[PDB]
Amino acid sequence: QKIKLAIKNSVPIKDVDSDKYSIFPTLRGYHWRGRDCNDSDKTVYPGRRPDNWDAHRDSNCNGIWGVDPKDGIPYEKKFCEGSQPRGIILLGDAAGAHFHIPPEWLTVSQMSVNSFLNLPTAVTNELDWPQLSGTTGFLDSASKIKENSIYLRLRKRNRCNHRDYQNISKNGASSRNVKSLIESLSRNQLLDHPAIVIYAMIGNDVCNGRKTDPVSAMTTPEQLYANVLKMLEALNSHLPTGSHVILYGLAHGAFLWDTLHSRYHPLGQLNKDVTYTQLYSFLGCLQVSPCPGWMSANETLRALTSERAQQLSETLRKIAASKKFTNFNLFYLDFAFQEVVEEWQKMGGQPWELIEAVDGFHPNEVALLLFADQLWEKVQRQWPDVLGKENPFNPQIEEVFGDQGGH
Amino acid sequence: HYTCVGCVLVVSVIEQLAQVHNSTVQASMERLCSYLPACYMMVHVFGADIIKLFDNADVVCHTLEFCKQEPLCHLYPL
Ligand SMILES: *[C@@H]1O[C@H](CO)[C@@H](O[C@@H]2O[C@H](CO)[C@@H](O)[C@H](O)[C@H]2NC(C)=O)[C@H](O)[C@H]1NC(C)=O
Ligand SMILES: *[C@@H]1O[C@H](CO)[C@@H](O)[C@H](O)[C@H]1NC(C)=O
Ligand SMILES: [Ca+2]
Ligand SMILES: [Ca+2]
Ligand SMILES: [Ca+2]
Repeated sequence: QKIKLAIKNSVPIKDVDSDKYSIFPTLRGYHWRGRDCNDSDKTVYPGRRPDNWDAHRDSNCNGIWGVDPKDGIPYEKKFCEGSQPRGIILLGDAAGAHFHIPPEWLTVSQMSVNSFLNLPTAVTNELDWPQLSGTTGFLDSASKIKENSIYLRLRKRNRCNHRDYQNISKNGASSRNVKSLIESLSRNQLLDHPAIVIYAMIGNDVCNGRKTDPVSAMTTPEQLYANVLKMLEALNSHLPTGSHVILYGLAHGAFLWDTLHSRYHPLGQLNKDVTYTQLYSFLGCLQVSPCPGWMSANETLRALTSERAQQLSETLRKIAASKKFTNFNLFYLDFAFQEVVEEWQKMGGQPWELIEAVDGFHPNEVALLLFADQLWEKVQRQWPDVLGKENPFNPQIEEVFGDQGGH
Repeated sequence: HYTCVGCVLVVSVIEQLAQVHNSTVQASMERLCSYLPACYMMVHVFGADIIKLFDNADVVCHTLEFCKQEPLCHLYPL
């Protein structure tokens, strides 16, 4: 059935008007993109420019609409006319989507009834948790961390951007298949607000080759260059003028082995008989390793993997320096891994606390929000236009429209 | 493929549940079913004839035909 189509194309299954925004949380629904405030109208969706300033209805789902009874001005004109709204879009991989298997599942120690309360949600989100991710999370982090996602920082900044997030990330995404993800991106070049796009394929280009020679399976600089260029041409024909595109470099995954190779996996904390070295070897034996290159005990193979990853980052940096586009400007950011570690030690944490316990590979919720924190502060200093201005009408919008309909 | 990983993972929480609850595999296997919001059509029944009596997860999943062997993949030290 066409259910298969929605998941292969990473679009919601529950979406009557087929505008890619849902009233259903999971199955690529509003956990991934702003909730559709009218799933019966294809011309009502987050990110849209207001039709007649939403004097009669809320057409861009930011909760602002109607008219001020005093002067007959539409509220969205009084509160958003010059604030330069913009959306946040993530074109990412498993880390961008916040892949996460809760330790509470595999730990017999606490296997309470409350420990499996979140399972059908996780499974319907492909074990991803975009609603808690660093770029597009909107639910409160129940993790004792008061950092905010990039989207919530954009909303807090300008309450007109309410609900204008899109997490277009797929677990196995890379430069090799990003063309499919861009088809599922929603933006009308002439009818919607501009957007910030973060391209964050932080490892899959070097983390395939499960049944082959790992190095021979990795993306070459030439391949990635052509893939990303075609990627950017596509974006240029979808993104309203005045958008912004950030290319994120690849991760420094040598960190994984060094940090965990002799730490106890949660399935071995009780009996003390399992380490990540064992986990890495077990999954490598089964040819199901999420990253053979970096999860190896063979430190030459790990060195070749980091070298390729660094070579691919410099390719992305070269593209951001020498290519221009009419509808967006283009930037490059390094993987702020080192800066994330310094900031995390100050908070009394240790490095191994920044990696998913179960898979020992993806950054966890804590690290992602720290990566968002570093990106937000760095974009401010260098490229202030990318994030826009603070909107003086946040309290007033707050007083007229409350939660602005929620999420 | 993942059936070996999943089996080893499933079988490893069952066996780590009997060790935690000082019970048999039949007791843990049934108990596990109580945690998922009704697998007892298989486990209270289908797993009884198959499970408790024979007794780690690598052996079971290798014994249960879930980890085909044609390198011997094992999560726990042999
Ligand atoms: C979504 O918009 C549609 C109209 O585009 C709304 O449905 C119609 O609303 C008119 C009045 O505006 C009624 O006379 C019709 O009977 C409604 N139904 C149809 C099929 O046209 C609908 O109410 C809006 N949804 C929400 C949640 O506000
Ligand atoms: C390390 O990995 C490389 C693959 O790039 C392989 O050629 C080499 O033989 C490996 N060495 C050891 C000791 O496993
Ligand atoms: Ca709609
Ligand atoms: Ca819709
Ligand atoms: Ca509006």
